[PDB]
Amino acid sequence: AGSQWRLQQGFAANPSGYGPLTELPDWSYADGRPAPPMKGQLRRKAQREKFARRVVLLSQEMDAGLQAWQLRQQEKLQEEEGKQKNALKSKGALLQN
Amino acid sequence: GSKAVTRHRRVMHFERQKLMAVTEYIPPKPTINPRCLP
Amino acid sequence: PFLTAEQERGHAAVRRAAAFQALKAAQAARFPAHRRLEEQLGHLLVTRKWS
Amino acid sequence: KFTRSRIPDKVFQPSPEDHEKYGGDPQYPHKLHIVTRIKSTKRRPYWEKDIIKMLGLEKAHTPQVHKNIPSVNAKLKVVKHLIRIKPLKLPQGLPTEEDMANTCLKSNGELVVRWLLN
Amino acid sequence: SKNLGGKSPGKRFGIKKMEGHYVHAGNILATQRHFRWHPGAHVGLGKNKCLYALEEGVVRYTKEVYVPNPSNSEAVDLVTRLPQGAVLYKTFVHVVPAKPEGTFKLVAML
RNA sequence: UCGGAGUACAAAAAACCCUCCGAGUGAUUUUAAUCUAGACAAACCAGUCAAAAUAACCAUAACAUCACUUAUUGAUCCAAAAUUUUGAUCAACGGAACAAGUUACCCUAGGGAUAACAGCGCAAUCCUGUUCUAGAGUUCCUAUCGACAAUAGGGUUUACGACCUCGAUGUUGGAUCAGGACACCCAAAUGGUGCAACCGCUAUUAAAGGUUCGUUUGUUCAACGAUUAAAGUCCUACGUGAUCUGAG
RNA sequence: GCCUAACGAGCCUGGUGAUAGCUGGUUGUCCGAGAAAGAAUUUUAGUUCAACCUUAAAAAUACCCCAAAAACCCUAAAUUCCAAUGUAUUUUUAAGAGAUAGUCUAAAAAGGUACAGCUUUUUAGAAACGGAUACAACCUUGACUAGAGAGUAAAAUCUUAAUACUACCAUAGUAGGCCUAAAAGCAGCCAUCAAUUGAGAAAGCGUUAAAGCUCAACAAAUUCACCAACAUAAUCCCAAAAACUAAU
RNA sequence: GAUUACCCCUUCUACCUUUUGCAUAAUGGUUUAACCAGAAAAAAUCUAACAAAGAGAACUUUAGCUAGAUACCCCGAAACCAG
Ligand SMILES: Nc1nc2c(ncn2[C@@H]2O[C@H](COP(=O)(O)O)[C@@H](O)[C@H]2O)c(=O)[nH]1
Ligand SMILES: [Mg+2]
Ligand SMILES: [Mg+2]
Ligand SMILES: [Mg+2]
Ligand SMILES: [Mg+2]
Ligand SMILES: [Mg+2]
Ligand SMILES: [Mg+2]
Ligand SMILES: [Mg+2]
Ligand SMILES: [Mg+2]
Ligand SMILES: [Mg+2]
Ligand SMILES: [Mg+2]
Ligand SMILES: [Mg+2]
Ligand SMILES: [Mg+2]
Ligand SMILES: [Mg+2]
Ligand SMILES: [Mg+2]
Ligand SMILES: [Mg+2]
Ligand SMILES: [Mg+2]
Ligand SMILES: [Mg+2]
Ligand SMILES: [Mg+2]
Ligand SMILES: [Mg+2]
Ligand SMILES: [Mg+2]
Ligand SMILES: [Mg+2]
Ligand SMILES: [Mg+2]
Ligand SMILES: [Mg+2]
Ligand SMILES: [Mg+2]
Ligand SMILES: [Mg+2]
Ligand SMILES: [Mg+2]
Ligand SMILES: [Mg+2]
Ligand SMILES: [Mg+2]
Ligand SMILES: [Mg+2]
Ligand SMILES: [Mg+2]
Ligand SMILES: [Mg+2]
Ligand SMILES: [Mg+2]
Ligand SMILES: [Mg+2]
Ligand SMILES: [Mg+2]
Ligand SMILES: [Mg+2]
Ligand SMILES: [Mg+2]
Ligand SMILES: [Mg+2]
Ligand SMILES: [Mg+2]
Ligand SMILES: [Mg+2]
Ligand SMILES: [Mg+2]
Ligand SMILES: [Mg+2]
Ligand SMILES: [Mg+2]
Ligand SMILES: [Mg+2]
Ligand SMILES: [Mg+2]
Ligand SMILES: [Mg+2]
Ligand SMILES: [Mg+2]
Ligand SMILES: [Mg+2]
Ligand SMILES: [Mg+2]
Ligand SMILES: [Mg+2]
Ligand SMILES: [Mg+2]
Ligand SMILES: [Mg+2]
Ligand SMILES: [Mg+2]
Ligand SMILES: [Mg+2]
Ligand SMILES: [Mg+2]
Ligand SMILES: [Mg+2]
Ligand SMILES: [Mg+2]
Ligand SMILES: [Mg+2]
Ligand SMILES: [Mg+2]
Ligand SMILES: [Mg+2]
Ligand SMILES: [Mg+2]
Ligand SMILES: [Mg+2]
Ligand SMILES: [Mg+2]
Ligand SMILES: [Mg+2]
Ligand SMILES: [Mg+2]
Ligand SMILES: [Mg+2]
Ligand SMILES: [Mg+2]
Ligand SMILES: [Mg+2]
Ligand SMILES: [Mg+2]
Ligand SMILES: [Mg+2]
Repeated sequence: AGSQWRLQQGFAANPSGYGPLTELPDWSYADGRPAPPMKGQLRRKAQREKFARRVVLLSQEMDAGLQAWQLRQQEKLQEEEGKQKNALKSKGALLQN
Repeated sequence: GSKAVTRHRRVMHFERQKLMAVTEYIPPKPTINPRCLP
Repeated sequence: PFLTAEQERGHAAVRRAAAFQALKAAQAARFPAHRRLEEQLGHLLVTRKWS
Repeated sequence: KFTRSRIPDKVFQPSPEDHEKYGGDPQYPHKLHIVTRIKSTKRRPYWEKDIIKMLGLEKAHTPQVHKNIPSVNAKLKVVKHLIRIKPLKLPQGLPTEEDMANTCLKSNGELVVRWLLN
Repeated sequence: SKNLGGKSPGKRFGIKKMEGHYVHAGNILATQRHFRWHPGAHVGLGKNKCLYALEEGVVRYTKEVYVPNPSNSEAVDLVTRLPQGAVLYKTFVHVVPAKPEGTFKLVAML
């Protein structure tokens, strides 16, 4: 047990998650050549990457969304003035006065 | 099955009991009793 | 929320349509598989011998 | 009849102390959710089962990330008793393409870009 | 026994198309036992009091002022007894027509 | 069988040997055509609306009306009619062309999907206590009682439910042997009395031991004779038929 | 009744492999998906249609769904309908059967006794190898294989058992006026004044009417003082135990 | 499950059938051997031939035709009729 403490300290609630306990390559050849990587770590890599990619994507989509909206506001405000520049000069009531 | 209103007080579903027990009134407790103050 | 209700309108409609095009496409591809000589002929390898 | 349920908007008007309490900034809302499915969909109505399925929350105690836009917040609001929602944090910022392999997600809800240098 | 024959199936009186839907000419918009919804623009009334679309288009519901036909004794009496400021309102169904009435094409150049 | 209202509070649908009203048609003349886009409704069968276009008529003239208008209805086949139709309390109302009793003389297949015995649930009925005192008790609420009501228990009775058993859980009363509860009939110890004494009437505590013999009834009850310190109330598959009885 | 040990109609052979919507039975291994009932019916022990579902096949949108929108007296939880958005589903085509005798829990109702482990509908849920001692239906839990690893979930003794209220003192108009055999503070009706520092034309007991006891009044003093308590069953009680060494 | 160790410890309410639900005190079986129960090609799908035609006659065809392969149990009444 003791997941609560482990969480306050910023580690994984389960010692099995993501610590140097799990991540590191638990064996190597006596000569010092590295061992073929571990299936678990491979999968964890792939899905951590998948996650990251997704974070990027959503962030970018939300940004591009907000920018698109701001642009549409600007276009509206530009059309309100595009009415006035393109307008005819009011004559009739003003000429007598 | 019993009607909504009954004579006999009608045992609650356990989860409702837990609700009742968590939401009981707690009276405020002064730091020092006003009697034992000057 | 980060965005307002109107700020998110269609904010990704491009991705959503794309996804559905992929879903469709994956199903459209379903057809009986190709049949090759290596199979029907390769069966004869059953009786291969030393002589 | 047991039915679906309205949730009055007053519930979602935050008190000024809550900002201090849960660690949110009064000024700027966070961008992303890390949602986790903490409870089980069994013994719950089919519609919550569906909402959980379409949030990608199928597997328990696995994190998933979602936009903080209202479209999403609606569904989350339906199932909020089945889940844990914590704001995504980026101390090192968003990952570039060189940093994709080294990314990891720490339990305080923060995404670290460079994991295990040398 | 004393009570008898209360048993008859529902009539499925209801409102078939709803605000904002598309419709084709001849679709039944609603069916009712008494007038609940009155037919508005481009909506025909059947002899069973059901409302159907006379035009292809989009359904819209609306509250509007009710001025009965003077050949109707009952309604004119009800209207006649009102305090001088009051106006009967009712609920109407319209179809805002979609396609243009027709087009002009070039048949032959002589 | 058909319809209206409630059940079924706001789209639809929605049950009961559920609560309530109805229909099995009149009256009338405006005698209410042909053909066809699109729909409603719907297991099927049946039901519903309906534009445009024709033809009838003012010479650009198509919703029969009223009675809550909703319901006033019936498939195939088959019969009668001859040109175009009509025909069923086929009301068991999706309709067998035409058929009733009775069986303890019964049979088979099944069913604990479903009764009679017993259990279980429940506690209307039944039984206990306390709570409340208007009243009875000459006076005096609570010596002894106690209406109108209140709170809680018990699980004997009659039901109610149909959960175990119908490839069998054999049923009333006796006999024999009794196990248990205490809500005590006797024996013991006490409180109160409208307890002087003898009797009594109440209440508390106590369940080791006791709780008769006969006339009539198949009887349990009940009545009666004689007695007893007393002749308890109950539970145990209304204890006990691989121990007996068989009157019922 | 009897007709060769079974006669409500013998036996034998053949019809005969009679026919059973009824019971029983139905034989290798491993894998993929996977079902609780709307409609008719001499039908409710069964069928045949729907809705689901399975195997292939074609497609395109499918759920989720913010405003806007859906009735006339009053009326809730909420439905209907739909963009966006989150997802990968849905619809048609072609083949198919099984199933259509249902339980409890929560919710809205009806019936019943505001009874049932009761019955009838509507919305939701469940049918663990973990927990609630035992347990179908409550609670935890997206059911793979091997480990002598790890983290978590639901979850294990429920509180209260509470009701002390004591000293002191009492004399005056006057049996106040009435009705009554008597009504002297005290069957009843009306006034309710007045001496003394102080004591009601009297709040309880008491008398035939009194007399007589107490209350409120002075003085004497002064801890605190509103309400609150409720018997029981039948073979043998039913884990053992325990008020502190630090527990989100 | 284990274990140095047979037990001792710990954890598990036989199996079929029938059912809303069976450890059930609901059904069946002492046990062993041998016997003892899914059968059909209209439409469909799959594979192949040849194809505006195909089939070794007779038929069918607005991609069809021809062929092959894929499918539907066992025991039991009381009766009824003839000799
Ligand atoms: N009324 C009527 N009887 C019919 C019909 N079809 C057959 N029938 C039968 O034909 C028979 C005529 O003989 P009936 O008994 O009338 O003299 C009856 O058994 C009757 O039931 C029909 O359509 N209508
Ligand atoms: Mg793994
Ligand atoms: Mg209920
Ligand atoms: Mg009705
Ligand atoms: Mg009905
Ligand atoms: Mg429809
Ligand atoms: Mg016309
Ligand atoms: Mg019938
Ligand atoms: Mg019928
Ligand atoms: Mg019908
Ligand atoms: Mg017939
Ligand atoms: Mg006889
Ligand atoms: Mg006889
Ligand atoms: Mg028999
Ligand atoms: Mg039964
Ligand atoms: Mg049944
Ligand atoms: Mg019997
Ligand atoms: Mg009886
Ligand atoms: Mg018995
Ligand atoms: Mg019984
Ligand atoms: Mg029994
Ligand atoms: Mg009781
Ligand atoms: Mg008296
Ligand atoms: Mg009993
Ligand atoms: Mg009862
Ligand atoms: Mg039942
Ligand atoms: Mg039986
Ligand atoms: Mg037996
Ligand atoms: Mg005894
Ligand atoms: Mg006693
Ligand atoms: Mg005695
Ligand atoms: Mg005794
Ligand atoms: Mg009995
Ligand atoms: Mg007996
Ligand atoms: Mg006997
Ligand atoms: Mg015997
Ligand atoms: Mg015996
Ligand atoms: Mg014989
Ligand atoms: Mg047979
Ligand atoms: Mg049948
Ligand atoms: Mg059987
Ligand atoms: Mg199931
Ligand atoms: Mg019939
Ligand atoms: Mg079917
Ligand atoms: Mg809306
Ligand atoms: Mg939509
Ligand atoms: Mg059936
Ligand atoms: Mg039930
Ligand atoms: Mg249900
Ligand atoms: Mg257990
Ligand atoms: Mg699971
Ligand atoms: Mg699951
Ligand atoms: Mg005094
Ligand atoms: Mg007692
Ligand atoms: Mg013990
Ligand atoms: Mg049963
Ligand atoms: Mg079944
Ligand atoms: Mg069991
Ligand atoms: Mg049993
Ligand atoms: Mg046994
Ligand atoms: Mg049983
Ligand atoms: Mg038996
Ligand atoms: Mg058995
Ligand atoms: Mg049986
Ligand atoms: Mg069997
Ligand atoms: Mg046997
Ligand atoms: Mg064929
Ligand atoms: Mg088959
Ligand atoms: Mg015959
Ligand atoms: Mg016959």
